[PDB]
Amino acid sequence: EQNDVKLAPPTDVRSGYIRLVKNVNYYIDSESIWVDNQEPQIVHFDAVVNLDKGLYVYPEPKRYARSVRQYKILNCANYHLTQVRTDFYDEFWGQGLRAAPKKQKKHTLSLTPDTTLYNAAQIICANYGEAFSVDKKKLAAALEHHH
Ligand SMILES: [Cl-]
Repeated sequence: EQNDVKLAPPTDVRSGYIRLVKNVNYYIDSESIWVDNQEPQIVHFDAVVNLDKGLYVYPEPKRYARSVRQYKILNCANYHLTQVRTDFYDEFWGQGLRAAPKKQKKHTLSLTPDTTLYNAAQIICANYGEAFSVDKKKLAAALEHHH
């Protein structure tokens, strides 16, 4: 029975992180974006959640996470998004000491016009489609201008 810690997730955005959804502390880590030259159209990236409350997910019963890092793979051909791994971090922005549930299950899904990340994914793939590389500066401005 741990007490419930309320956090002050920073409203200031750390450089390199791009807000994915309007007024939500959910970001794409721009340094994570990668596409293999043998599998074009498949974008690998990490999404990062800054928490409002601490998550007690460490061996040490009193330590809590402040953020979540989710490794994902977006297929711009079919708009299938695969969730590969979820890790918990004790600092904001998916940094610091990590804790993870052991041996995790990958899970794919199809982004429909009524899906959450459909808007973001559409912006990511459109940006990627112009050069078969992501322009991080254009992506930030695209996601910012949409919001
Ligand atoms: Cl910064």
